[PDB]
Amino acid sequence: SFVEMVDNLRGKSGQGYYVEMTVGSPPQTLNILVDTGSSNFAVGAAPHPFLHRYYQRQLSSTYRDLRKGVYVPYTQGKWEGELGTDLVSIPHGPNVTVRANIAAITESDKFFINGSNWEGILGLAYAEIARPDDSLEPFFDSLVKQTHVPNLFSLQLCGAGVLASVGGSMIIGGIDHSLYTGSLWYTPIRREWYYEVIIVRVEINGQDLKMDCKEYNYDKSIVDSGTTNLRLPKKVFEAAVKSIKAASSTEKFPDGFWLGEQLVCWQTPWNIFPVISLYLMGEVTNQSFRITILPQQYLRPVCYKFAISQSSTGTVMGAVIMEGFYVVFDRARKRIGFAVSACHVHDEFRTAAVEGPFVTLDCGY
Ligand SMILES: N#CCCCOc1ccc(-c2ccc(-c3ccccc3Cl)n2Cc2cccc(N)n2)cc1
Repeated sequence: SFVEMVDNLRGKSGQGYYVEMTVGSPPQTLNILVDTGSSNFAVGAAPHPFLHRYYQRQLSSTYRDLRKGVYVPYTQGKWEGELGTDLVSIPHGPNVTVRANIAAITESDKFFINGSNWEGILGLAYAEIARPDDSLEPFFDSLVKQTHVPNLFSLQLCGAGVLASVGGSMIIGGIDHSLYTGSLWYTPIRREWYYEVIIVRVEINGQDLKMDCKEYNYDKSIVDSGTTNLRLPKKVFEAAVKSIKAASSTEKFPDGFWLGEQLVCWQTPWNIFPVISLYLMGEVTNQSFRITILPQQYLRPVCYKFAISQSSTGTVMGAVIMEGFYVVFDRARKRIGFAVSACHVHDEFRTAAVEGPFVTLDCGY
């Protein structure tokens, strides 16, 4: 039942959302980061200072070694592991068990987060970006292939409303209508590697940034639950900040705040910060729809930090964006739906919105 999947996500603010999963036989309980921005099922499988729990293959009667290694560097650090398969369940997702690939992380540099309370990552994106390569079938592909679970999942990330605790839901195999109000709007998945989408227009408080839309998707825009911030290409970030500074000129903040480095505290003038509208390409060529997020989303609690940051790898619509909405990763129809979340945080003057269509008279990069 979808009812039993509601609120199956937890996390700490800025440290991601995780779902409880079991691996192996007997079931080994682990908390797993729900990550639409990667495609590996990778779980700590060796002691680590930040890990209080980890996957123990030798305890699993159903573990099978793939006698294949996997190495994953990424500037900041890395993770390295040994590939195998084992039985996997999501106790509060579908009532099914799946033999999925597992990267048992045996060593990692700056991968695990201190106090996040998750022990692995569930990469929900496509095989194309899986490590070591696209032959390593991602978890969700195995799930759909092995079970009758419909090729669709939906994320309701609720945020907050010690680091603040966040809740949410991952509904696998369907759409839970009680999770959103109003209309579900779909934007095409441009390509099945990341959950790549097209942003055709953005405005800060109704004011168009007036950029060639290729700038919004340079070199790509993705929907990524494994990123906390709204990340924007340099040129768009600067214009966004400039425009947000202007609209909130009353009250001045250190540029260290706009840089997302330091917090700023009251004991909050929301109305001073503008709403941000992302226009996503519609299923119909020249149509688009906007998702409008409040400062309650792009100012996350710490006291808040500016949760909009610069990117050199294109737009990242992270949790900051997703927390306003019910997001449907309709993989069967290669599209992503956005609807106002039943849980999104808003005051008595503004509210996160999903509105369309908007029509125009080439945005992919
Ligand atoms: N939310 C939030 C905030 C908490 C951040 O939590 C984390 C903790 C760790 C990682 C991570 C380290 C290395 C990889 C990786 C790199 C390449 C291939 C496969 C993988 Cl697994 N990842 C996955 C990854 C990276 C970058 C973006 C996305 N979306 N996912 C990500 C987020």
